[PDB]
Amino acid sequence: DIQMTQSPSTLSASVGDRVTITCRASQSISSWLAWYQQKPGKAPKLLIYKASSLESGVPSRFSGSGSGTEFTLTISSLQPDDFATYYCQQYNSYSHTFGQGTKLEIKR
Amino acid sequence: QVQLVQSGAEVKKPGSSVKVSCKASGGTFSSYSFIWVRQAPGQGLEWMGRIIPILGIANYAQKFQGRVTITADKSTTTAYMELSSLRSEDTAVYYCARGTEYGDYDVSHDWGQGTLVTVSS
Amino acid sequence: CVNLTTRTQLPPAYTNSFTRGVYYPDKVFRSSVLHSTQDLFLPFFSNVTWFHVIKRFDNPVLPFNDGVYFASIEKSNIIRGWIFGTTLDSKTQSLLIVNNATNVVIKVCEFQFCNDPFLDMESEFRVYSSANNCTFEYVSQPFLNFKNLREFVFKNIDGYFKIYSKHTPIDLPQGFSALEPLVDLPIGINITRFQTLLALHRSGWTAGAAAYYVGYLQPRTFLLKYNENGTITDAVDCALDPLSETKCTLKSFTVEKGIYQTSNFRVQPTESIVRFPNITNLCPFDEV
Amino acid sequence: FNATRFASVYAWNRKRISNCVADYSVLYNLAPFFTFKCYGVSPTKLNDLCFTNVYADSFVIRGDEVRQIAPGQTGNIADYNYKLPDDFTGCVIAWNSNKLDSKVSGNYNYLYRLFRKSNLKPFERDISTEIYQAGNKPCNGVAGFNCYFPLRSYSFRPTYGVGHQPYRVVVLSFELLHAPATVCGPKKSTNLVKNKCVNFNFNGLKGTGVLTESNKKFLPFQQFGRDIADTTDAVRDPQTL
Amino acid sequence: FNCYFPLRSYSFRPTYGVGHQPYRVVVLSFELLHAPATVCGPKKSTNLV
Ligand SMILES: *[C@@H]1O[C@H](CO)[C@@H](O)[C@H](O)[C@H]1NC(C)=O
Ligand SMILES: *[C@@H]1O[C@H](CO)[C@@H](O)[C@H](O)[C@H]1NC(C)=O
Ligand SMILES: *[C@@H]1O[C@H](CO)[C@@H](O)[C@H](O)[C@H]1NC(C)=O
Ligand SMILES: *[C@@H]1O[C@H](CO)[C@@H](O)[C@H](O)[C@H]1NC(C)=O
Repeated sequence: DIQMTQSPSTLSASVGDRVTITCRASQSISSWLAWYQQKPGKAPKLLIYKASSLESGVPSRFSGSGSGTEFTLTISSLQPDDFATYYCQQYNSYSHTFGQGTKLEIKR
Repeated sequence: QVQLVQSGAEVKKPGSSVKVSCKASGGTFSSYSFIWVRQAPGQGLEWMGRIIPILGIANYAQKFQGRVTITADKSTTTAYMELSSLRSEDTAVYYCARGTEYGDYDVSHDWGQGTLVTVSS
Repeated sequence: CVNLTTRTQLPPAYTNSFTRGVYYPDKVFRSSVLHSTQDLFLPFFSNVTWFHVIKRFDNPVLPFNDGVYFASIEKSNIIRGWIFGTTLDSKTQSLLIVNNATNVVIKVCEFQFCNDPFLDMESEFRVYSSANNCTFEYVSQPFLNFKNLREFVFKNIDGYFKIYSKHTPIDLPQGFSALEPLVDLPIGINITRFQTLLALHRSGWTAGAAAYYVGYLQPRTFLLKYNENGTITDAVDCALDPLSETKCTLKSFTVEKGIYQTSNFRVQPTESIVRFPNITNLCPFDEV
Repeated sequence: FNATRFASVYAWNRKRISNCVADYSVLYNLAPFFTFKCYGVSPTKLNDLCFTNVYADSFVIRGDEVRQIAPGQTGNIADYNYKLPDDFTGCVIAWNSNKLDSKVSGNYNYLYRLFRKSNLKPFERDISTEIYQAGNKPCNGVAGFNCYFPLRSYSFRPTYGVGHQPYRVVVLSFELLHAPATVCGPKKSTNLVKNKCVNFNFNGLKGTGVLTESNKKFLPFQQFGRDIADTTDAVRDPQTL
Repeated sequence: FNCYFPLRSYSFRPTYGVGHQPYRVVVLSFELLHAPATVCGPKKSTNLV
């Protein structure tokens, strides 16, 4: 099976900041990857599939970048509604695995 | 656009099989693929199975052979998943997701509200 | 769409075009040369149709013919645009020219035009209900006691739409002013009828004092005099008057005393006849 | 040509192109080896003449079936999914895309019609999904006996051979109408030289002579200047005014 | 990149359309002059009158 890791596990960011999240697979998975954000207690929502294509209705600020075994999601200007848990999902070969889930919080 | 409705909360003893429904409304039904995902309270998400009802392909996770089966009804326009021989570590929120031919089957475009399922004595 | 029944019916007026309607034939520069050009022009001293807007609400649908000269004696920007097409419906292709308070918009689509399209701050544009198949769009800078005299010449030749324009500060005034080329468009559609677009000020609505004139072009030969700066200064209609014909023949604005042979006259045929043998027997083609 | 996903062969895309400058030479950098069959026009002479409109159709087909996308051909894709007219002028560009449209589990997002009552007229689209009653018994929408779904999936996998690998296909169609041509390619240019007897071309205007700085003042729209003897003597440089 | 092999192959097949099937072409070039004509077609000679 394909085992992948999302890093860093915990990030602290603030409104208007520029942030990125890395996501690396064990072996090559071509460019088949999707990203989801989850509010605490709410349903997941798709943001980017194919690691480059941005889902309609999601703000254009989110940007995916990657070719294989290494992907990143980037946010230019953060807003308080951007605090969520981010999960990767690769869909190359069966047994589609998910990620650890990066939770982004404020600095207290 | 497309709305998803899942069943209610389910509480049961470990020794039985549980059937969960998922209703999708909006657009043509034959172009949809149905995916089922787990979410344990103490960890993240995990995928189990995907079904293409118009092409008739079912594909389940390696650790779920013989325990879960996913089918669909075109007349009711619904999907169903049944999981048998429940163990205590199977309590979780179950999520039904839909993929579109225009796009990808593997990706999840719309998500349901999920059903909390618990087994105990 | 809003149907207007507040019209006051009066016959269209007629007035004299004088020596208006001359434009630069092409892109070539000439200085201190008299040049003879054959092209579609507006004859001197001809009838030109006159429409008033004030409760005068004159928005009839006029034929396009081979080309149109549109003049407007106006102030405070009441006139807003034009519509061109054959059926003025979504069945065929239509062209729309507008100049709102922001900019100038040119569109080529299958609009479903209202029976009474107009503009009503002014943010109520009742011009079309839908735009199904759009194949050409263009954005350009605004074209804009009566103080404005705006002259336009619209031509449609081998799939090209040509618009010439001129603006002057001042019935039709007596004077001379050439029209500079303004817009060329590769539309490639057939236009045989058109309609104008007015703006109404809501107070329901009041229409200010405005007047415009419509004339039709046909081919003829003119003589144009270029000054040393390349600006057209005067023109002579070679087919208006025998003196003008002599001027065109001699290629000069002054002719000395004498007799000159200008052209030839010949009476045109009045009707047509045909005569064939009185046979009503079909030839044997099926048998062959 | 750089889209993430192409439409299915049965529901093939249709793109209109007009009022643009097209440089086809870049289309030679897609792959080291790819088919570039052109009908009715030599590819090397596509940068000089020009058309009124261009039609682009893009999809993905199985590798060994690419030969059916041509006038006068027949088979499965030719008459059920995409039919090309015999009196066709244009080009077809098909190149391998195994690194972009292959799944180890298997790509199922690409579909093609298998059953149809009759063939397809040139440039026709059939997006129907009604069940096909192969036999005489009307099954009214159940895939039993003599009732098969018209659509089948190209289960693309990278382990397949070259004869089954996906190939991205783009068909460009041209035509001539009475409307003025507008989709014309680049015309290039050359640095200017002054005060020397040279041969010059200005917007298709030939000439030979010495170019000198001019004191004449054209009107803004004026292009050429003519003398008393009706010859070209003053020109306006198209790039710098 | 921007370096193309100048030669291509006419992948001739019998299933191609008429517009792509191979055609054999033979061009005969003449140099008709007043020089001694060494290639003359069939005719008949006659006595010198
Ligand atoms: C304008 O038309 C009227 C009648 O329609 C006519 O009497 C008059 O002569 C025309 N104008 C000229 C300059 O001929
Ligand atoms: C307008 O022009 C088109 C082609 O240019 C022609 O087919 C059509 O008949 C014309 N309209 C009329 C009313 O003749
Ligand atoms: C021509 O231009 C010059 C300078 O640009 C000016 O002095 C002269 O008056 C102009 N001639 C006319 C007839 O306007
Ligand atoms: C054309 O490009 C040159 C530089 O490449 C520039 O200096 C010039 O202003 C341009 N002209 C127009 C009309 O855009």
